[PDB]
Amino acid sequence: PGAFGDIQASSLDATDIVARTDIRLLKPSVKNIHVPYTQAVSGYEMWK
Amino acid sequence: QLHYTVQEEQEHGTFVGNIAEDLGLDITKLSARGFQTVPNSRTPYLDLNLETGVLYVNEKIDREQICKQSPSCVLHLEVFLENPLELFQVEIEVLD
Amino acid sequence: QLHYTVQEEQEHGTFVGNIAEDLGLDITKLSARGFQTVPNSRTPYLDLNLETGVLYVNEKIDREQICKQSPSCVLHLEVFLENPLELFQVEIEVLD
Amino acid sequence: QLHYTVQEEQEHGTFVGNIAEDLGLDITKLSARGFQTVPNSRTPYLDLNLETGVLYVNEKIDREQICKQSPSCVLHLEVFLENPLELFQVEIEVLD
Amino acid sequence: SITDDFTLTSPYLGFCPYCRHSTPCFSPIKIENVWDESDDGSIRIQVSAQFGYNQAGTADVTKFRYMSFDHDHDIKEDSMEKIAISTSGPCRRLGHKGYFLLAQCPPGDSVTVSITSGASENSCTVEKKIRRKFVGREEYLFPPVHGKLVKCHVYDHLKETSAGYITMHRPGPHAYKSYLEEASGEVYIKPPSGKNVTYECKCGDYSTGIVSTRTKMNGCTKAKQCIAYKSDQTKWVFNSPDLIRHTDHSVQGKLHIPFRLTPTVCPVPLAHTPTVTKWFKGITLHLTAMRPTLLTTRKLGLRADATAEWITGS
Amino acid sequence: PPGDSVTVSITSGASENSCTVEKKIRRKFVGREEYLFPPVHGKLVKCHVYDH
Amino acid sequence: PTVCPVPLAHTPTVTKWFKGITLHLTAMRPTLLTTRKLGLRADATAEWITGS
Amino acid sequence: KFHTVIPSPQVKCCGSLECKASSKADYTCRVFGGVYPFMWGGAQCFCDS
Repeated sequence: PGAFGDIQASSLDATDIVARTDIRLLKPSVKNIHVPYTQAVSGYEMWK
Repeated sequence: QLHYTVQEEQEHGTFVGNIAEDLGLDITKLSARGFQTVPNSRTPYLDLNLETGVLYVNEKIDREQICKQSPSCVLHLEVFLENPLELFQVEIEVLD
Repeated sequence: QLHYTVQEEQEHGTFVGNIAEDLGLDITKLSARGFQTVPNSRTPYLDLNLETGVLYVNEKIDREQICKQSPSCVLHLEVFLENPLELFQVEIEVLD
Repeated sequence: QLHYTVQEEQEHGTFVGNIAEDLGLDITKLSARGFQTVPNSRTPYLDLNLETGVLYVNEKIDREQICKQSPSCVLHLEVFLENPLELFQVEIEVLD
Repeated sequence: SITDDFTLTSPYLGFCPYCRHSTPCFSPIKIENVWDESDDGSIRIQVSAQFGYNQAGTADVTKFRYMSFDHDHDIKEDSMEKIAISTSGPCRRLGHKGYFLLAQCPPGDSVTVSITSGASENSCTVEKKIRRKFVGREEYLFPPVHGKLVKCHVYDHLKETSAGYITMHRPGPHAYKSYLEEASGEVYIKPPSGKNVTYECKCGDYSTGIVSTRTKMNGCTKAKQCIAYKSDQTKWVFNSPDLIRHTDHSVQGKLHIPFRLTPTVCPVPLAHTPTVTKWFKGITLHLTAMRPTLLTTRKLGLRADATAEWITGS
Repeated sequence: PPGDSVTVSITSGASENSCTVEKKIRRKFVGREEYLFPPVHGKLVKCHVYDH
Repeated sequence: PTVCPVPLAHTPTVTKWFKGITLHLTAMRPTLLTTRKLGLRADATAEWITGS
Repeated sequence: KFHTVIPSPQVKCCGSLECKASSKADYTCRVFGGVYPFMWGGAQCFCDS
């Protein structure tokens, strides 16, 4: 995660995609309804 | 978050709702948790009752003045407690 | 750059002008140069004819709706070609 | 700073005030100090008289045009002198 | 398949972080995504309402439909003259269809969508970075009038273009507190006039049922022991993280994303020709540039020795 | 919002005026992280504000 | 006095070697980092961090 | 560049749930305790933990 090639596939319209983006889920604090998360930056943008 | 509706032409303290009852936090204990109104709140028209958690009506409601500034005729209000800290929201709407 | 005038109450494709004829770029060759309308253009009311370079009228013209947003009642449109690249401008006005 | 009032419907130069007399700076000397109007001033309606320090009225006063742009119907004007340098302010108001 | 019959879909309402004042609220114009991959500043916006269609689903280009802050939770409509967009100042509206909008905005740090005067006024703001971009090797504020022509990619203004699809599902349950009642240690159920409502309670064993008139739930004593909701909801919604799902969460249709990305041509400026001075094995370039510009050199032998520099001034 | 001056004016009507005064006004935050808006998932700390 | 909500950052990952650690950090706005040693000497640090 | 898709959560009033496994890209799942959640109409379950 965080570098070039964090998501990969053999073609743009394929069905088998692998990735590793370091996603973790947290516990809700305010009680309305939602799901919070945090994630790393995309390596594509960092390479550009 | 919370939603209650008030009728036109009230007479200084009929009834609105029961906050502590709907939120489950129980009576006889909130007198020490620090039950309070937030200073960034508190429309002039309503009043709290820190003991039995009910909502008053302070002065007679006037639709003309109340939503001449916020066209969707609504009213905002918040409360908070301590040990540990919380923050809740309530909205009231004026009918016709 | 270019200037044509359309009358009120048209009936889906009478006539407006002849772009390729006035611009001198000849027929029978523009079918391969890449004759196209620009995506940042194309009012809903008019349509192109990539073969003989004439201007349609798509749906009936309505002065009330058309220049309720641009008081000077006008309409904008562009075209471009390739090998080598060009860029032209056309304006249409609604009369009464 | 200074305050004079002008009546409606004046006829090209009746009278307004006496600036040098009220400010104490004396006659017979200001002709050399450099008595002047400031370029960032000078409404079209009034005129100065560099010799005897009195205020004219140039063209007939029109309340409709004059305070269609500054609702509080007032008029601004400044003067300055040299050796040593000074800067004074005057305001005029249109009555009814 | 991909469909276009909007008589089978409905709008919803979500949870906005920054409502009018500061507080979080429930809003009818929640902002889901923003996209700015174009080359002249345009952006695409997805919201929770449906623009360009009338109260029943048929199409006309002067109206929109939304969900209601009141009593009886139906769909309502109003005219498009009341929609505005802003980041630091007002923006221009370029197209609209379905859940989607297109606009052109100055630089800033936020994006806003608001319903101006009228019943049900609101807004919603979302954090987003928006700056200025240019194409080529020279900077400019405007595209000039004398220059060259290169290739660029922009957003199409038509609405029949496509770039993908989104999925639609069946709507879950939504419980209203108003349908419950309490009278001297007994609990009752109060439907709106002449519609079927479903109840569900536990004060002992489990219990369900559908009713149509005031009914007494025997065994329970408090109000916070049952719930109730109405039971004919054949209208599809979007897979949004602010809703509760049905027991059957399978896909029932697909819908288009308009405003495709196409290639076109763009004009760019040309700099000021430099003067050269010659000495023994070298040169000297006298340059002029009133905005940043680029310079690159390389050697034609076995070694390259590349350079690169952005230059300002003389 | 941020800026460098403060103004008070009587809008249309008889006796229109204003008055401006120099003053520095910037953005401030509480804690050990920067933000534009107060977010929706977080912690709760102590602060001091002006009563309405 | 009142209460205010504040954000929480992204948990870091650690790598271990002989007498040391390495922290891989992520921050899209400025954030703070502080360390000290538990012995007779403190050796305090402090830094505002941006990026990864 | 990637696009993070987050579906609509499911709740079970006073029973219990556990997670399956799927093939999608970077799948992640978690379960949480007693919550009592709220929407515009009010409270949404009938067992309060």
